[PDB]
Amino acid sequence: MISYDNYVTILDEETLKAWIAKLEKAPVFAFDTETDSLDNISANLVGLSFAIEPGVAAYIPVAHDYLDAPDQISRERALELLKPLLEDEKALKVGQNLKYDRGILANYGIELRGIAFDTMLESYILNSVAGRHDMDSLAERWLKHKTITFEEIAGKGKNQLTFNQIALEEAGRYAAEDADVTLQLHLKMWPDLQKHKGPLNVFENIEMPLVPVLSRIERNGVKIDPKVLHNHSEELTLRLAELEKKAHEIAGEEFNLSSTKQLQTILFEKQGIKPLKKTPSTSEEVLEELALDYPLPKVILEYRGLAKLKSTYTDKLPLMINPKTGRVHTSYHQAVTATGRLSSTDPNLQNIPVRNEEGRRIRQAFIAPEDYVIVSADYSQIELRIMAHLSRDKGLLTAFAEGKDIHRATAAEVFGLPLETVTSEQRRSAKAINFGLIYGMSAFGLARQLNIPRKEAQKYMDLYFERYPGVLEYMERTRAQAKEQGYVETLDGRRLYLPDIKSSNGARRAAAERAAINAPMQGTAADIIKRAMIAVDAWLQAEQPRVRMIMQVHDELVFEVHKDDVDAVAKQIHQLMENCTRLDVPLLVEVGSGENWDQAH
Ligand SMILES: [Zn+2]
Ligand SMILES: [Zn+2]
Repeated sequence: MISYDNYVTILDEETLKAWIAKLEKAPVFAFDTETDSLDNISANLVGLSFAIEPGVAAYIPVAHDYLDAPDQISRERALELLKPLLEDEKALKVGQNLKYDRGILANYGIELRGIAFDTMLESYILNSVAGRHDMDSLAERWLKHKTITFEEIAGKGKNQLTFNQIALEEAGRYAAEDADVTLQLHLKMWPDLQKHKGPLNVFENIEMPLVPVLSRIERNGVKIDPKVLHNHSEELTLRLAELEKKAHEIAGEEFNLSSTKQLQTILFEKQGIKPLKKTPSTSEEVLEELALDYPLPKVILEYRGLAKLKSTYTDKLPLMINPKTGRVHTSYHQAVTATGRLSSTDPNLQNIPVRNEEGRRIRQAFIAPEDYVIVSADYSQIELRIMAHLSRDKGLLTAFAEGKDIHRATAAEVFGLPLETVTSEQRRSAKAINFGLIYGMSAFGLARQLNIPRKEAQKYMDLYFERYPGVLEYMERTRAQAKEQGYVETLDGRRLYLPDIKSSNGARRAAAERAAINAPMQGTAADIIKRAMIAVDAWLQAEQPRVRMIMQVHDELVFEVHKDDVDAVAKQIHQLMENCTRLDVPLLVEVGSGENWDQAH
């Protein structure tokens, strides 16, 4: 175990002050906030734990209120004594997911500064795909030490105790060990992080500074109109009933909208070709092929889609409105993607259909408060611009340089015809190629997306590579370093480790290769987006203008800008994003505004 002998439980000021004194002279120290909820904005601080060095940690319980809880330093007293240390930018702190702790202290008017090391981000930058980056996994992985699990002290299910109900000493064991272990983890990882300037730069200048900005974005939240969302729900229910009647009307009898069961016995039994359509999917969708002529597969397609959308955003979103703010606070994950892109949950902003009407109606529900407007700043096809840069292709670079539509320019070159005359089919073909390249898509895969025969796709690809040599070179040079060094990195040095690069297995290695070509571009976009956030947030914090960065989805940053400041701010956001980030990639930021996210979008 870990007993009560390990860490002191600070129950008096004198001892707290003694610790604060020791904390002031420690080179770095790890600390944790303990609370009664995961919901940052409404969580209450139950106590704090600090680690001055390995083995020396303490828990200061401030709000444990179970039956007969012993006297504790009051939260306010503890916080006013601790405040100076926490706010001192010179006092360097280490923590596991400091984003969370920074937010909790903010609930008390304390501005956590000195957010120097986050063991979570250390782990993530060391090797994003090494496994899970939570304390329990880290402690075991790096220290062969199994930390006291939260469940161990709190329990499970509905009857799980909140921290304030847990006995002082038990709470002590958990909090102090966590603080202790975080410090040890940092001590093991920090040295490693310096063995390579790449990862080091990323962690230092990209990940770490992003911590307080993510906290700020999450705590600000986004205004969602529940009324609009409910109307949408109602309408969707009517559309589902209607589409369902239309389904039955096209065939005979009633049936679920489930393939490999009901649809095949109808569709192919009424003429068509036997294979169904898996919902794999983004390569062979038999249902939408038939849709250009066959009516039934067309309605089943739209029905399921609307069904998915309704339950996920229409029915859920209103439930996510925080009673304390009356806003939705999405949870961004800084250490989850293999590439380094921020992901999002509750809600997963990225799964809201972009090119679809219903998705648009969802975005319409993301509204600007009175006298404010939504401002969307998007990096126009940044990944394609990155690829142009990475491949040093003058063709692509020039296309972007002279503001031409690369998909049309690509088509103009691949199919050899004037830019003004490239047709939508050709532009769409060049587009399938362009984006196919980012994901390292095989010629056969491109054919499946373009509905053209194999080798016809290959014909297009050979013609591309001939007209755009740099891209092939890039692809080859990337697959090359991938095998030689087992990893690929972004312009900022962010690394993605490809263990199955020499897999000796087929598809597993193939995957590693697609990842090899893709990650540098996707990862670089991530890096850029993160630097834009830091840059923008810095201006926000310094100049204090009437604007809130409320979202980050894909390559766009979304704000709430005061209507009277829109222009000045629009200019400023724009310059910050396409000028105060990397200066090597030809970047373009499309800024838009409107009454809601869909409008600015
Ligand atoms: Zn993008
Ligand atoms: Zn510009």
